[PDB]
Amino acid sequence: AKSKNHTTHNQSRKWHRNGIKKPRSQRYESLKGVDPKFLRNMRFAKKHNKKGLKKM
Amino acid sequence: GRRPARCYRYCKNKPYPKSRFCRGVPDAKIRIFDLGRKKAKVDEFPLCGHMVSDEYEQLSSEALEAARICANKYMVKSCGKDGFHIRVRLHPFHVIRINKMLQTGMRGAFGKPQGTVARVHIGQVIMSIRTKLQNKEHVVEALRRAKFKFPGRQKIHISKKWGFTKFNADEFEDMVAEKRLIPDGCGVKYIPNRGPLDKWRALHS
Amino acid sequence: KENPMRELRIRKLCLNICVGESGDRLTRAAKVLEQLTGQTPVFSKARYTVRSFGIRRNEKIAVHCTVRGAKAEEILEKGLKVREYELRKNNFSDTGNFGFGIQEHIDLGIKYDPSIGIYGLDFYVVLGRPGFSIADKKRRTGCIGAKHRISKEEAMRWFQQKYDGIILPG
Amino acid sequence: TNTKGKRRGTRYMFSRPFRKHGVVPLATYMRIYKKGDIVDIKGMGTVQKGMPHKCYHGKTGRVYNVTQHAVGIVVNKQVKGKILAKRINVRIEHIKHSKSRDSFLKRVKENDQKKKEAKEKGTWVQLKRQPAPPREAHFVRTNGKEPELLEPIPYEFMA
Amino acid sequence: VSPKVRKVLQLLRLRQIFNGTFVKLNKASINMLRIVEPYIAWGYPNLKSV
Amino acid sequence: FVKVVKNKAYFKRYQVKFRRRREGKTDYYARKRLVIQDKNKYNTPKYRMIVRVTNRDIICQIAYARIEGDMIVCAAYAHELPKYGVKVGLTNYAAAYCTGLLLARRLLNRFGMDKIYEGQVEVTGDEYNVESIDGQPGAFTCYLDAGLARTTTGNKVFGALKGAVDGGLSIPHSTKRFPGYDSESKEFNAEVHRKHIMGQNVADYMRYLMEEDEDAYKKQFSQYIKNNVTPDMMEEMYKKAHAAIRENPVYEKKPKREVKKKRWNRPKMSLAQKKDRVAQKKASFLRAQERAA
RNA sequence: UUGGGGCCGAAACGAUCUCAACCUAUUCUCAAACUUUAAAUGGGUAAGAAGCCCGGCUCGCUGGUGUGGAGCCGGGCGUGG
RNA sequence: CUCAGGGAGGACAGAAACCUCCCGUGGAGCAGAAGGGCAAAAGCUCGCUUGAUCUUGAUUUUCAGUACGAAUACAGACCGU
RNA sequence: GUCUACGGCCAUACCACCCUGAACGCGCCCGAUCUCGUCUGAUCUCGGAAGCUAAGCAGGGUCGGGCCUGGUUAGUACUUGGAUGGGAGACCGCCUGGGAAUACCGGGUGCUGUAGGCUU
Ligand SMILES: [Mg+2]
Ligand SMILES: [Mg+2]
Ligand SMILES: [Mg+2]
Ligand SMILES: [Mg+2]
Ligand SMILES: [Mg+2]
Ligand SMILES: [Mg+2]
Ligand SMILES: [Mg+2]
Ligand SMILES: [Mg+2]
Ligand SMILES: [Mg+2]
Repeated sequence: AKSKNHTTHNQSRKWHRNGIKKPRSQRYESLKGVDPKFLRNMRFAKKHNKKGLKKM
Repeated sequence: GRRPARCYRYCKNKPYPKSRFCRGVPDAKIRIFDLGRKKAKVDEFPLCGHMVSDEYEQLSSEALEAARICANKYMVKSCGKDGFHIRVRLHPFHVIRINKMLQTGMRGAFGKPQGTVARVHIGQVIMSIRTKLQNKEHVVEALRRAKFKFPGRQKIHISKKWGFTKFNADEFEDMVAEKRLIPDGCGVKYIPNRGPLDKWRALHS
Repeated sequence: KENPMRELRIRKLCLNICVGESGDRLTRAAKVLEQLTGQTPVFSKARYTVRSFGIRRNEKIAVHCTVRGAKAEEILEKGLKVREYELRKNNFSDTGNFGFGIQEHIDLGIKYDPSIGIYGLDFYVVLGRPGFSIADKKRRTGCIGAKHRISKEEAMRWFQQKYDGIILPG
Repeated sequence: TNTKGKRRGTRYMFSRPFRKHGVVPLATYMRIYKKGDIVDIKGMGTVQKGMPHKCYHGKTGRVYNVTQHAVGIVVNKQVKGKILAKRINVRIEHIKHSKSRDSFLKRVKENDQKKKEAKEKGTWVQLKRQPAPPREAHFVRTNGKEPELLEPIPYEFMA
Repeated sequence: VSPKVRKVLQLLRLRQIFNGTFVKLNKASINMLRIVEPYIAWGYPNLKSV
Repeated sequence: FVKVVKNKAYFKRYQVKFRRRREGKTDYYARKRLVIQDKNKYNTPKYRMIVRVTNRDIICQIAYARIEGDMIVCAAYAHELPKYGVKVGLTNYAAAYCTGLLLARRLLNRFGMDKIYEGQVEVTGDEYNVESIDGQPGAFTCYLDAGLARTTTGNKVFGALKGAVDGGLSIPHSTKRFPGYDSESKEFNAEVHRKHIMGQNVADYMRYLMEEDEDAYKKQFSQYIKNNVTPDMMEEMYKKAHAAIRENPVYEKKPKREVKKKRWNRPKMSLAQKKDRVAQKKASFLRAQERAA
């Protein structure tokens, strides 16, 4: 009772029925995975952007 | 004792040489490759005749030895034992495999080594006979007799080169006399104009 | 007139006694070189074990020393006084270096102490020129060139000229 | 079946070029990568830390994070029905500035200069890249000699 | 029909046999007509043909 | 015979090293760590003080590296010291200290930072590290490039470092490779270091050779007695040298003059000359055979 | 440079043939688990307004240096490249 | 500091113990199977050591884009050199 | 023209031998009291300046080896797509596009960044 082991014969035709789509390109990608020290300092800059509003 | 040559005729598998992976190969049937008056100078055997394969197939070492024995034994009778030089220009490097049926069937059916064949392309020279210009028809007849020991179809071609060299016979004597070629036993050495001049002085002195 | 930067001098003199065993034999043989030269010698160990010679891997086998300066001149003169200022044509190497071997160290002039006994040793003379430090200084290491090299024929001439020795053929 | 090893089949892929072994040059160290830069990935076997995987060799992505010795790159990866945006941390020796965007930037500055120009002159200059057109009608001068007659050569059995 | 060739035959709007279309010629067009070469018969039309 | 190693196949597979490694001048293993900057510092210059002691000169530079080659921002040499007062012994520890002090004060004069971070004016030999005063521009930070000099206790590459950190630059170091450090007890004595800063070890040698033998004294110190430098006045000579260096460290370039443009070496031989030379050699060789045969 | 047979030398790196290992230029034939080279087909990115461009503000990050980097605002460029 | 190997020398010492000079692109070594990588080193010998320690998250590999294992960049500490 | 310190690309820069080097430099060189390290001041470190370009180094040469770059090899080998093409097969020819590598034969033999000198 030997069976077929592996093939990818119909797979490339199955992939293109709904299409092979690139990931959804959006502006303002997330800062998740950015290093914590620079990410921590950027939050401090955003926290005090309102300080020099009347000079701006 | 062994299988007929129609089994291992076509170049089907990848080349499978004697190496550190394929061990246990029996010795090749042909071990002497060139013979006759092989200790002869260049300028005395100017005529060269080739047996040239017209097919892409495998030639067994047993067939190579059986062909060179027949070519030797005709050329000795025809032109004497010291009037020729036969060189087989095919070495058996492919190893064919045997799967013995003693009953496991096809389970683990990878063959142990059986023998050695030579992978031969179209237009590739099988054997080459050099001799004097008077023994042309004897070379043609000797190669025609040796064609019957090979599978497939072969052609006979009298080369335009001078003996076992790569230089044309019409210009060979002039190129030797201009000292651009130096005799070096069986073949010649080509002298270019690219070395130091101290070898040119030793050449022309 | 020859350039005095090309003057052929003695760079170093290398001495060893190869004893072949360990123990107090090495201590006595090292004491010979220590009282002979005035500096402590250094023990040389075996590279690997061979069973036919009795030696083992990393076992101390020989005792060697290197003498430089004006001390090497007088030690070499004591050696050639034993050798009667003669050498063979085969004692000079291709690089311009020459050595010999002496069979009884007492013949140097060193006194016999009954606890130590008799050893032989061999001397090697490394000649040089002013400028040979190029090949082993750290900062800008370079080759020595071809005209500045010492040869066998030039080392024999130096030995025959300065030490007034003779080269017998063999 | 094959093994699932990390460096399987990378024998020639991660090998150094011929007579280019030894000490890694320092210009690949002292060049600057910022966020948004387009970077192609080429694995080098001399350094072993921060090596990209073999499926990212020859790919191109964009830097999103910069660290002391490495940059993070968003690379597109073809996985079995779809393309994913992968975020990989690659050390700086495996990293090279891609020159694909450089021609586009040199064309952007050329287009902006050529749009500032010919606005006061009132003419209209072509800014699109047209494809290779059919060649224009021209005269070929056979001045003097007639064209050489070519014929097929006979066969020579040089085998 | 091969998939690469199907895509070019759809970008040329030739979705049915014996369909015809006018295509202007450049390098980007010749390199697509080379891909769909065994499946089409193209040429240079006359003014009366247009 | 024996098989020749350097055959054609040896030179076909031969990969040369770097040119500076072949000349031996550069340790690229130390250069990769001394020079490169963290990538999240984003083209901030990473400075280094190069101190190189030749046979007759001491060279002190400060460099930061770009792609095209590193940029020297300030350089001080030991042959500028006869201007400031010391003329003999330009390659010892005190001259290294004066070269480092020149480099430090000359860099601070370029950046306009003379008044802030004066440094240790009255030298002691202690561990001195400059501190950045808040509300002011920060202290200059660079790192020592010792090169291939063996960094043992008492090196002139560390004497130039001591001169720089007393001039006012912030170079991180420990006082272990300064002379005066006793490796037997792991304790640094600053007074022995101050003797080498003021060159009193040379003074003891001159007094020693003067009491031993005047011939060896004249052999070892010929330019000292020529330029009238004595062990009692070397202390005040080096103090006046330090004072003159800190008074005016700005370097004026020697004016370049017009030159007649003479070629001293030989130009490269052209192709036709090389082709004619070998033809003349062959024509001479055949003629010498037909004239002697 | 040592040998396997010698041989005229009692013998000497001597005469002097020799054959094999060795060396040097050549030559015949090969490699899925060799390679200096090296395609065709192929695999990634880019071909703009989420872009360029200037001015100002913030930072506890980074620094010789209102250095560098990042984030914010305010405008100007539409031949939609 | 430079290895493998080779050449020429030196009392016993010879095929092979030890010393010295020269050539040496890696023909060595890096625990193991193989491949890649490596020469003022990643090899050899020394000196000092315990970053084989504590703690969040993120990422890659297998992959369903789940785990485990292994791995990569950081960040917060205390350290070694 | 050229050198020194630090480099970038890492042989058009390497290797072998020969010739020439004015000035500054780089070196060889002379020593071991101090710093430091060894069997040995040979190396390393330190203090020097009598002698010398001998060597290192720089420039140049060799029908030089190598390396780099071209031609030939050759539209050859190979290859995308096509045919109810041939052949008993092995394989081969044609259409449509792309297109190598030896041997062999020529040319070349480091460019350059910052700082500081000499040639005043
Ligand atoms: Mg199934
Ligand atoms: Mg098969
Ligand atoms: Mg170091
Ligand atoms: Mg190290
Ligand atoms: Mg000395
Ligand atoms: Mg010189
Ligand atoms: Mg000379
Ligand atoms: Mg040449
Ligand atoms: Mg320059």
